[PDB]
Amino acid sequence: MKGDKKVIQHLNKILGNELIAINQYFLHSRMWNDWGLKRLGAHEYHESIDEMKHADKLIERILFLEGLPNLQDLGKLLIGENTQEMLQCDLNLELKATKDLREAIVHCEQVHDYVSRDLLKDILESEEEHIDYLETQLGLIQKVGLENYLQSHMHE
Amino acid sequence: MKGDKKVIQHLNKILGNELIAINQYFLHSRMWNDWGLKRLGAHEYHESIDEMKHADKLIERILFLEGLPNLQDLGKLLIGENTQEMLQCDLNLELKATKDLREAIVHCEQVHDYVSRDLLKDILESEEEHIDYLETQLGLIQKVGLENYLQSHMHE
Amino acid sequence: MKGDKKVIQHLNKILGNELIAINQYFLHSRMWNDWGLKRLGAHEYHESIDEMKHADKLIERILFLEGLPNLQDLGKLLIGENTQEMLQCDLNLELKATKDLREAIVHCEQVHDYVSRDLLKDILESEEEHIDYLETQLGLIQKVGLENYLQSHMHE
Amino acid sequence: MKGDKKVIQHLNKILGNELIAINQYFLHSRMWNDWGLKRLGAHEYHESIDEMKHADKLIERILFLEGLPNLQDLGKLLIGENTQEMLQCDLNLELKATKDLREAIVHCEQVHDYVSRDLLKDILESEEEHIDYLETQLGLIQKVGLENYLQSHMHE
Amino acid sequence: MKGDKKVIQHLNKILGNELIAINQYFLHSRMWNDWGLKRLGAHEYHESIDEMKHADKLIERILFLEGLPNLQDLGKLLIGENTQEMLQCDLNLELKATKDLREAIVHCEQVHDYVSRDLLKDILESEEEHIDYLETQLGLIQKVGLENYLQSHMHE
Amino acid sequence: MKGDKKVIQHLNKILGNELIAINQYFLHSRMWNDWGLKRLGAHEYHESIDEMKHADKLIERILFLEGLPNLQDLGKLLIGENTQEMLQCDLNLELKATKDLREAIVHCEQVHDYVSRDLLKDILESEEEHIDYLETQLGLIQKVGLENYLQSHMHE
Amino acid sequence: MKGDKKVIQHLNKILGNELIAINQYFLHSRMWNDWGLKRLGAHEYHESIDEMKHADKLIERILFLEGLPNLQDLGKLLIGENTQEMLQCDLNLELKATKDLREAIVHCEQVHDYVSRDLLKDILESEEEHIDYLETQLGLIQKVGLENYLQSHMHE
Ligand code: HEM
Ligand code: HEM
Ligand code: HEM
Ligand code: HEM
Ligand SMILES: O=C1NC(=O)c2c(NCc3cc(Br)ccc3O)cccc21
Ligand SMILES: O=C1NC(=O)c2c(NCc3cc(Br)ccc3O)cccc21
Ligand SMILES: O=C1NC(=O)c2c(NCc3cc(Br)ccc3O)cccc21
Ligand SMILES: O=C1NC(=O)c2c(NCc3cc(Br)ccc3O)cccc21
Ligand SMILES: O=C1NC(=O)c2c(NCc3cc(Br)ccc3O)cccc21
Ligand SMILES: O=C1NC(=O)c2c(NCc3cc(Br)ccc3O)cccc21
Ligand SMILES: [K+]
Ligand SMILES: [K+]
Ligand code: NA
Ligand code: NA
Ligand code: NA
Ligand code: NA
Ligand code: NA
Ligand code: NA
Ligand code: NA
Ligand code: NA
Ligand code: NA
Ligand code: NA
Ligand code: NA
Ligand code: NA
Ligand code: NA
Repeated sequence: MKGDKKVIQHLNKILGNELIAINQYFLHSRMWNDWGLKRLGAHEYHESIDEMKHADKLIERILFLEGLPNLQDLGKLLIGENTQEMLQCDLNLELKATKDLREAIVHCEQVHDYVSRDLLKDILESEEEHIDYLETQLGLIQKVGLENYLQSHMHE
Repeated sequence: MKGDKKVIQHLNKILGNELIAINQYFLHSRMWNDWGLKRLGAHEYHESIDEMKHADKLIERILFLEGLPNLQDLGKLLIGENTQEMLQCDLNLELKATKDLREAIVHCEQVHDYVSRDLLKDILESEEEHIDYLETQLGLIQKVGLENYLQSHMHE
Repeated sequence: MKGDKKVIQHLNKILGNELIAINQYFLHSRMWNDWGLKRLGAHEYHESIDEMKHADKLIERILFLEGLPNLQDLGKLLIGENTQEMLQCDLNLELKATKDLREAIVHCEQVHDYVSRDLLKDILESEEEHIDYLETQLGLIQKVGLENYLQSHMHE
Repeated sequence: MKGDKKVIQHLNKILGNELIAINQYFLHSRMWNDWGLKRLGAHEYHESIDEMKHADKLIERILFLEGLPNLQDLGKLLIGENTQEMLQCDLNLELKATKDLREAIVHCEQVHDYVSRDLLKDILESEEEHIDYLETQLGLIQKVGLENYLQSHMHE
Repeated sequence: MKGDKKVIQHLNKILGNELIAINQYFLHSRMWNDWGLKRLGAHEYHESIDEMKHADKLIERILFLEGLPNLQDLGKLLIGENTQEMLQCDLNLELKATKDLREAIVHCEQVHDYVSRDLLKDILESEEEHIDYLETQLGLIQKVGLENYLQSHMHE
Repeated sequence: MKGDKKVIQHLNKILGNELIAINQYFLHSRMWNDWGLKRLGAHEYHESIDEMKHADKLIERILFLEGLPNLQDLGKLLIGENTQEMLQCDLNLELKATKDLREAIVHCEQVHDYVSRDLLKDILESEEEHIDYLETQLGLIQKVGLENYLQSHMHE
Repeated sequence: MKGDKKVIQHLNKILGNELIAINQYFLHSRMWNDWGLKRLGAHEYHESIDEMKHADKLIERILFLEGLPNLQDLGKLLIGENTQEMLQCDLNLELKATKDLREAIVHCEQVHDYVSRDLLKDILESEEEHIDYLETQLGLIQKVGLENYLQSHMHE
């Protein structure tokens, strides 16, 4: 079904954000596991898988609309070097991702692509859940202290 | 069955205290959950449900006694700004509530409304259990430190 | 995640309506049980629980958006004196609720808070189901007669 | 297998009656459900489904006999404005349907299409059962009164 | 609950499209079965049932909104004479249906009938899934050839 | 445990090939699914997952050796426009990957990193299985013809 | 089957290292249990058993190759005096073990004793896993602090 060219461009932009997030979260997961923070490692692994599932749905939608999914142009990964910075890097990425999701939804609404809008709304709900998790973890570091926060994430 | 007018007034006063407690405990529960202190959030949620069940019984008793349950007047919620204050706000409310329960029981006894006394005694037992929990949490903060206390309430 | 101030005010307004409905439906439920109309009491009890669940979701969203949920202000309960009036009181409350939900959704759309819109739309779907239930009960009273209508709601 | 041209015309007339009945019974079902007469709504839904099954068999037989099943020409639906009228509308349709079935069977017998006759006989047995149901309900309205009759069909 | 007059007109227009699709798909299903292409026949039967379920939901919504569901006016069925035409006839009908769904959603949004919009959006998702299936079948006829494509749809 | 710098560079080169293959095979999978060739889509999906698992093991090994896994550089994806070209693009990538695996094993052996050698040997075994699959599919297309080959990959 | 003399000497050197590790890890295990650090005690017990299993396989190989397994000569145990030192003592022993394994594999390869090489490679993989565990524990001490680290290893 021929889709709106600019909708397809938005979908490819959201896809690109998901492709960044997949790799950033996967690497953060394996860094945390390497450091013995296996509860963080496991949670971040599931965050990466969730992004993989969003990217799948976006690829499938682009193809149905007769566009070409762009899996080639990988943007900048935000890789932290300590737990607090890794969480902040994930949060910064998610905040960019939700800004792009909102702009894409606006355009879907204007050209009446209501199914594309609904997919993007579902993705946006998942990313706002991720923002909640991230903001909460950063708050917990402040409340319980870094050493306790890390201690509580050693064991899965 | 026509009940004593002042018994009904006493029951409506206890119900008013329970209505405050429901909302105060529910809000504290959701604040703790938002902050990631999910063991506190869950325990406080169960406190709120317990007050809901007490309010239900009071409403049912008032109607059997041919009175009008007062769900319209809501007194002042005591909302803390951090974990220590929230626990103290709950404890301050509970101590007011047990004072009012004791005065209500005195009056039921004097007009021979022994069934209402028995209900109020059961509610009082629950409120004293809640006081014990609250006093114990405040003591633990002193014994293990606030940071450890909070750490121990992150995970259910 | 910092939300739009006016979204939060709308969410608190909706929460305010839900808090009225919780108490109004709970009281109506217990009145109907006291009168031996236990099928009405059970159904109205589940309406009250449904509003509690909506209130929970709203409180949770407000906190995520870094607002203060308002559980302190309780508006006017509409309590009937007989079954027909109680049903009409519930219907009047629900018509106000859905008007306010629609205005809140307009605003969420304008500021691109698509997740708050989606929550409010789900609540609106539940309230329209409640409106259908209430309109249908008032119509059944006309079709079968008040005495038959009440008879059919004696046993659960 | 080439069928008799007039048999196929008869089968298409029967099919035409079933297509009216499907829609008429389906709309009546959903009207009764909307009014809270769920027992009537459920029963009328099952009547609609049964006519769908008859239409299916007629379509299949016509195609086997190398005719064109007419799903395009929808005759007049008889929709009532209250329960008694809806039942009477269904009954009037059924009495027309059984008259056309009998005429179709006469012709099948004359041209030795005994398999088409057997199918129409089975459909006719179903339609006479539906007539029994409808006549019985109209008789019950008189025997128990309309208010009781409707009361007995509120709940499934 | 009194609905917007033009919403109701749009819902009846969507319903009319569904009623065409029910009959068109059912007839195509039974033609394919008659030809021994039972896998196509079974799939097309399920498409017809899906349209039956959408029609049901639209009828229910129109009645709740105090409108009259139009099951009397049946538009033009697009019936093909071979597999390739039957699939293209279904796709042509689906593309008109989605145009009409988009225009209905625009109006629902303008008058704040967000629950009707949500219903139409769900139906639109189902119709886009049907378009995907249909476009894919026409593409497979090209990629595997017509004889293979038909061969692969003989047996369930 | 600090690893040999050139081993880590080889591991990152292998990881780079796996990252290309993940995306290429995932896109090919979803292209085949969009075209209705779901058996090809499923098989190619499982090849993508396999490469994901290889990439995971490489990331973990590089971190253990105190290197930085390179998930930022993505080389050129080879995306075909039809089934034969897609298979040949996968085969070309695999043949580059196995060449690079062999050079890396030579260097692991020279510096006595026998565990890295063993991991790369296991990956090489998987890639030679993939080469077998691809070469075999290309041979089958020649033996049974493209139309039959695609027909046999329509259904899982 | 008569083995290479120097291969057997290498196997006996590896066995010598395993015999040290068995005793060193078993004593550290029982020290940690005595101190109430039972999670460390259990984990170190399992490391000791793993070394027992490697020693068994080496003894079995030496005897097959017609050599005499040396269980008489026990080298210097590295026993720590606190948790940090004990983990470091284990790590120091493991790093010497892996050096000796690599040198043994070199010789096995040169004289074509590929089965002995394979056994030593499997042991080497286990010892590198043990090095990963130890380095990770020493890193956790730095990140969570010694008091938290020990706290986390009190209970199993
Ligand atoms: C650094 C790149 C990637 C890594 C390291 C990676 C890793 C993984 C792993 C380890 C799994 C679990 C497999 C299993 O054990 O069953 C997985 C699953 C999956 N991946 Fe990836 N992946 C990557 C990229 C992608 C991309 C780019 C996509 C889509 C475009 C994707 C889509 C999926 C899907 C759909 C699943 C299945 C999840 C489920 O339902 O359980 N992945 N990935
Ligand atoms: C007059 C005030 C209230 C009364 C009398 C009341 C009563 C009840 C009762 C009897 C229950 C079921 C307990 C059980 O299953 O044993 C319940 C459940 C619940 N209440 Fe309330 N309640 C009130 C107010 C509230 C408020 C203001 C909230 C705010 C969120 C709330 C949230 C809940 C929730 C989330 C449940 C669980 C429902 C479920 O998932 O089953 N309640 N309430
Ligand atoms: C107003 C038009 C129609 C409506 C609203 C309607 C509605 C329905 C519904 C809701 C179902 C059950 C779906 C489920 O399983 O949940 C159904 C089943 C069915 N319909 Fe229809 N339908 C319509 C027209 C037709 C027509 C015209 C035919 C044949 C030409 C037909 C044949 C069938 C059959 C064979 C079944 C399955 C019966 C069984 O359970 O064995 N329907 N219909
Ligand atoms: C201080 C010296 C040692 C101690 C305290 C020790 C202790 C133990 C214990 C407690 C068990 C498990 C007993 C059970 O509950 O079944 C065990 C198992 C075993 N030990 Fe030792 N051991 C020592 C030395 C050795 C040596 C020198 C060897 C071989 C060279 C060895 C080989 C084994 C084997 C093969 C097992 C079987 C465990 C399994 O796979 O289930 N041990 N040892
Ligand atoms: O919280 C409240 N509890 C109440 O009973 C109530 C109200 N009662 C209405 C009423 C009902 C009867 Br039957 C007889 C007299 C009468 O005034 C009105 C507003 C708020 C409340
Ligand atoms: O219903 C109510 N919801 C509320 O948030 C609330 C109150 N807030 C206390 C508070 C908490 C924080 Br943290 C930051 C500021 C602040 O004022 C007080 C009374 C009643 C209510
Ligand atoms: O209700 C209807 N039943 C029908 O068969 C039908 C139509 N048939 C199309 C057709 C198919 C073939 Br193969 C050969 C001739 C032919 O006309 C067209 C419109 C409406 C209907
Ligand atoms: O397709 C049709 N949908 C309909 O509602 C309908 C008809 N309705 C009769 C009716 C019922 C009521 Br209650 C109120 C007004 C009213 O006119 C009659 C013929 C055909 C149709
Ligand atoms: O693909 C990537 N793999 C990575 O490790 C990585 C990054 N690492 C940050 C980093 C840099 C240095 Br210098 C030392 C330690 C360190 O953690 C940053 C961007 C992209 C990537
Ligand atoms: O650790 C030890 N391993 C051993 O095999 C061993 C000993 N074996 C004596 C022996 C047995 C045979 Br059969 C053939 C030759 C031979 O000298 C004696 C003392 C200590 C050890
Ligand atoms: K601690
Ligand atoms: K009666
Ligand atoms: Na939070
Ligand atoms: Na956590
Ligand atoms: Na506790
Ligand atoms: Na009573
Ligand atoms: Na109704
Ligand atoms: Na009822
Ligand atoms: Na009946
Ligand atoms: Na045939
Ligand atoms: Na397609
Ligand atoms: Na198929
Ligand atoms: Na195959
Ligand atoms: Na490590
Ligand atoms: Na540990």
